[PDB]
Amino acid sequence: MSQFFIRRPVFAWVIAIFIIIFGLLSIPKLPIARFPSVAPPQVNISATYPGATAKTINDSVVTLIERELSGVKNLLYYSATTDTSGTAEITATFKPGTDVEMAQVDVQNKIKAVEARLPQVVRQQGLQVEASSSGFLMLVGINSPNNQYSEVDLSDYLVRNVVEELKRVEGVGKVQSFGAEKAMRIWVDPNKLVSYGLSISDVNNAIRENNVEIAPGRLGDLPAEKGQLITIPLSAQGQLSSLEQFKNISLKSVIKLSDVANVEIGSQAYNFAILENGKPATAAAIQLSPGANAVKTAEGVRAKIEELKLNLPEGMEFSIPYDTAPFVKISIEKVIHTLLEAMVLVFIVMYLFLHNVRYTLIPAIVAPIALLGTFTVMLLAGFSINVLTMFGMVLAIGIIVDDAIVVVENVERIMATEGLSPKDATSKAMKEITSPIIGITLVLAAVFLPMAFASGSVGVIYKQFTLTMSVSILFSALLALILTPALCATILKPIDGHAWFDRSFDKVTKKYELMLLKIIKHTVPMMVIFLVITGITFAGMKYWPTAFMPEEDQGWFMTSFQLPSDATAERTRNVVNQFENNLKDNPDVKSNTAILGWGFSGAGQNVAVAFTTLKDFKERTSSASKMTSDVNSSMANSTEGETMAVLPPAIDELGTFSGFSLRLQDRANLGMPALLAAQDELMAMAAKNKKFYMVWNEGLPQGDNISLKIDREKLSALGVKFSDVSDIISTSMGSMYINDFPNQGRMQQVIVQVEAKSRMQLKDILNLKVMGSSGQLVSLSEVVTPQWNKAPQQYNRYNGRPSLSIAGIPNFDTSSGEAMREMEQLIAKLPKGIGYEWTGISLQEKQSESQMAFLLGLSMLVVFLVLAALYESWAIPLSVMLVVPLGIFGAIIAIMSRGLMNDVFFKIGLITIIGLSAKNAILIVEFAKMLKEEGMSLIEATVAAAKLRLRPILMTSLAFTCGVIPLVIATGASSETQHALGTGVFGGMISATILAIFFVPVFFIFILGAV
Amino acid sequence: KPGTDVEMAQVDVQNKIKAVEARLPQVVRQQGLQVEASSSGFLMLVGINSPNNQYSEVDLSDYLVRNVVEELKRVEGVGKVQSFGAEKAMRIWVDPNKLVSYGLSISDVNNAIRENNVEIAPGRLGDLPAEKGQLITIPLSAQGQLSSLEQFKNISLKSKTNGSVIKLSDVANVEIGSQAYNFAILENGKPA
Amino acid sequence: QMAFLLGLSMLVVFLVLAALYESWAIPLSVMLVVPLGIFGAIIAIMSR
Repeated sequence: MSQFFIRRPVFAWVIAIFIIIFGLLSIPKLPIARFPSVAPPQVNISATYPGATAKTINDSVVTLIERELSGVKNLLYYSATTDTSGTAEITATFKPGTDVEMAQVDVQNKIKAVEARLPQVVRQQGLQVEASSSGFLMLVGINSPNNQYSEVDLSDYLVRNVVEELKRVEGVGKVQSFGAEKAMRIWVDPNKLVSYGLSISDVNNAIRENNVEIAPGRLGDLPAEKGQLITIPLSAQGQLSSLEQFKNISLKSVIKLSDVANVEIGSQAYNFAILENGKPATAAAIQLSPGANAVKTAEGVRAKIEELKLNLPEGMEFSIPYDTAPFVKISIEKVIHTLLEAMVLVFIVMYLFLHNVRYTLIPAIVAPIALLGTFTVMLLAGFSINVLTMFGMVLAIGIIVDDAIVVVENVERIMATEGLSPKDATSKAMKEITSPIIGITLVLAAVFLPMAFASGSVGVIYKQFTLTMSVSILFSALLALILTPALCATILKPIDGHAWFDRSFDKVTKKYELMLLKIIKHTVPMMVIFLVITGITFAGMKYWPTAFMPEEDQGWFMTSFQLPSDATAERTRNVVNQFENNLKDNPDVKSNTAILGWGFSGAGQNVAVAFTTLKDFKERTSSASKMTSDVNSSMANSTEGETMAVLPPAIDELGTFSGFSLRLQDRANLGMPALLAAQDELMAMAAKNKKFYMVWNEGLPQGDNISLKIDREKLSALGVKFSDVSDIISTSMGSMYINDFPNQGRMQQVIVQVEAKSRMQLKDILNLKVMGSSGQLVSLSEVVTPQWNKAPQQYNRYNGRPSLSIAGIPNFDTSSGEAMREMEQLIAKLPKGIGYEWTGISLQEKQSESQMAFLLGLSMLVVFLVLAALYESWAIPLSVMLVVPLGIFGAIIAIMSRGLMNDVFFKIGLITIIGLSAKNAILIVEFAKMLKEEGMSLIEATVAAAKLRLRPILMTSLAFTCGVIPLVIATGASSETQHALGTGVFGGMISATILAIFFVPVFFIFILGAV
Repeated sequence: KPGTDVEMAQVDVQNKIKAVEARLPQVVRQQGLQVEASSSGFLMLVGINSPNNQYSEVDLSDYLVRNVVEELKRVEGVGKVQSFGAEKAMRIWVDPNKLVSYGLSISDVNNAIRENNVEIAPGRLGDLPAEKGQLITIPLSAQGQLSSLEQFKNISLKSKTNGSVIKLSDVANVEIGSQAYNFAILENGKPA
Repeated sequence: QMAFLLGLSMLVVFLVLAALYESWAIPLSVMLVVPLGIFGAIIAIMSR
């Protein structure tokens, strides 16, 4: 009971101070991210076959792992993709909830098992098994305006002095060096080689022999002759270092390497380059750690940057062309200011409505307590301060201050119209509202929790909001039972000080009472208009575009350039430079970087990414959406290749609204051409159908490949061994490695490779003569036939079946399940041996996303049971439960007046307003029943209860509305989400208060007259 | 112990064997140590038979290990699928009498197959570092693997003492059998 | 962290005391005895 606490107020004070101490001790120890982990744990295997047709890599380095990687702990689905450049990556997504680490080790064990069947090169290159964080933490770039250091010098200095040093930093996961350390590049020349009668094996063995480390040996190594005293670790030195040293190796009369091969200090590989403001420079792509925060780690990396900025040589300069931490910090700090403004607005309206500060120090002293508690529980449950949880708190503040308001207001009303002492008045008020508050706690839980069990990323999104607000309202009501009684018993002083607002209030209350009477004279037309509102609510709810986490202006945007399938880097460089020159004329573009040769859809020589960032919102003259549209339009012309700019994704796997991702896979070994033709047929049959919106593929189009048929007959005739021809080809253009060599105190590499000027055209392959057995040497042309063909370069596997990705989003008037079954029906027409399988979000929306109706049913049942137990009557609960359409009415009317979508934020605000409306209705009908139990006529008992409940309802309503109004008028960074949550909650509040105040007593009269 | 977390215990075993994975013979290491939370009895025993005898047991064998096992392991619930039948494989039944008759050793046949069936990879002509003026880059390729009995039987083989260049079909019956003939299956007396 | 363990422990005892005897003076009188115990403790340690 609350009476006890009242008599022992210092007890409650302590119950509060303990919560306070725990919260102030718990806040600084909480991970501070923007959005929590939503994607399932994707263990990403990576393998590289340096220089092989994608079709060979798939059939040789992916089929094995495919046949073996399976049955591991809770593996949900595993996909694989082999690109042009010879890289095959396999994303295995496990069952939700599982741990990435243990399962990753499992995958490691499985991979270790198939290490033999793997070709030699793959084995020597290793099979990476990362944890797959798809978010680049930050780009640390290094440019030099003075041009004293070129692109290669810059990359060397980065990979030497900085990369290994950035990794020695708390929170860094992976540091992609988009460069390479200087390496002893040896460009051989096949013409002079053949002329000398040599071969690439000759030069390789010459290096590996004339350059080799030697095991040291320790003079006196035990056992030693009895007597020996002084030992010494005799070293040995056997790898050439200087350019000249390498340029003087006699192969087979004596012939120096400089005679047959040029030698220079190039790089390990020229895969990636980096343009920045036009200036060629280098960069390093930081990759957050799988399980760390974001803002703290990135700020620590910036500190590490400011530390390394001192020893930076002359000419160089550091830069951060992409940084996500400041936006995260601004968002969180923005939400926190919203909490503070909401609390101060509650304080203000409380002073306005209760006439003195003695009453305002009640919800201002209790609300923080509750919030503090929530923080503690968030720690003890593994949560993390983020926009989700913080929006939950700011959405819960209304309910919290509502309970506080109810208590204090009732204590005041009693203290004014009874002439009681604050202690006795509070005692009486708690006697009358001790139980309804418990019913409130139960119904709140029954509308919050049973909506926290849906599966999927969206399920986790919900879980955050739900668990945070539920723990907050539980603490709020527990406080309302423990502390507030003590507050209203001790802190409150007898009301004596009289402010011309009293007249206005009494006057409008009497007007409402008369109006109410006039309304309950027409219960049946009231019911009519109520069903009209319910229908209008259902209409807006079923005929509105549903979305997920709408877009925003994060300050930057990613422009991906995808050239044809046979283009060269230079082409890509031309496109990126044209894009850069197009963006030069804007004032909003602050920094513009471009990774020439990398791509989130796989690496290559025809793919580029440009992370263009804009200035802060303070000094902008356009929005990121307008800028991206301008970029797209300006790109669609004047250049070539699909170069499109795209806004950052709100959350992982949450960019396109309901863009179901399907995989058309084979099941009868139909072969790639048949599968491709069937997919084109399905794409046609889908473009021809309604209820769709731009069905499109995801794999690159076909590619021009070159198949070199080797005439064995001619080989055995002329006598050359097949091995010789094979080796000549594989060593004609393959970036072969040999061993290490010391230079500048580092162990750099020495790579042998045919000089680029002699391995570009196809005709050059013909100059690759080979010594024949008949005393002559034959050109490779007379034995190989180059046959062109068009084969798919992008190879894809899904659940061990050759598959093709197909993504699409449904139009208006179409739900998600309708589009799913529409696609199902469309694929069931395809020829035999062609199955389908959804994936990721699309998949979740089929397996366990028909639970929303089930969950809502569970919630409604529990709400009915709780109310029924609260009133011991099977008729009253329906009165309160009928308050849903009002709250929704407000939400929809608001969502329409601004044009937002039915996004998850709108739904959680809907839950918050539904809860508050149920609260209002509960208290109204409870006081009505109480007055009805004392012989007072229901016709006037209900009216009197409403007349009494008017002040707290308007009080709490105005408080919450004014407190969330910033979320509605917010401007600046991250204001989008603020809007998507404030418009809904604001309209909901408006309709809830203005409609419930009238309908809830009308509902009570209707129900109690119905029996 | 009964009721112990099988996952963490499997992890413990993985850790303990890690400390012993560097001492095992090289073959053992490069053959893998498959550590799995196991079971004793088969849940069920899926099989494929051929009542019309249109397919020999070897043909039925490959089908299950090339279009079933991989697709049956994904079923929620399938922990392991042990295939009592081996995938098809090009078998070279050499004849040591003829091997000696020409002067060769099985090591030689092994080298001839490894060389006339070599795997090549040219990469992609026009790869970085590109030359001033490169706007095309077709990913060329080389094919050096045999796919049919005809190509395997005609594999050259230098004759050690005499000089005659013989084919593989001279010293070895080349045919397609199963990888390993370890297990067989009798379903109701019929081979399957 | 020897200061926070004595700062937090002392505060916990004070809070519990105030809850138990519904006053702010009684827990002060109870807390005022801690330095005497620490006094002897320090005396014993220095002497030994």
